[PDB]
Amino acid sequence: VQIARKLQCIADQFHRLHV
Amino acid sequence: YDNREIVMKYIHYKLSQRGYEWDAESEVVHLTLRQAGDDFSRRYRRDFAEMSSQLHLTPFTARGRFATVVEELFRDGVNWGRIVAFFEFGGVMCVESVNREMSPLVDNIALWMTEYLNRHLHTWIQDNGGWDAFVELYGP
Repeated sequence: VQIARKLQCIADQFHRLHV
Repeated sequence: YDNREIVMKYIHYKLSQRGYEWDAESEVVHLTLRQAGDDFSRRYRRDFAEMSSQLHLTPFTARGRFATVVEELFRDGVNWGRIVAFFEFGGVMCVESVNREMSPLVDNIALWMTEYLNRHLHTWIQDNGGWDAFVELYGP
């Protein structure tokens, strides 16, 4: 439920799609 | 590349796209940033919906919430994805501000985002190829 944790998680998925 | 107008143009775009109005070469970075952001918000929209419902903004806690979330976001590393999320999170807070009529809060968030870019993210951006690197990664 934690905001920064989820935001960080999906941010990394988004970044791994760009490599 | 002025970090302030990067923030200002981004926040203005994200807000006007939601129906609100806000008194706010190099134009390629701005265009690429907001395109990546719209794509980011779309994909994880359910998540951003749950996040906005837990923000619980008050005029007293606002700056605390921004500082806390952002710190934990970059606490263990910085990448371009997280930098996009940083802008998108700022956008979420600005939207939830005018949702409760706290227009002045938007200007403050804009200030805080700008201040964080210059003080922390700037050195990373320069040491990682500058904004041009981001454009090459999130463009075509």
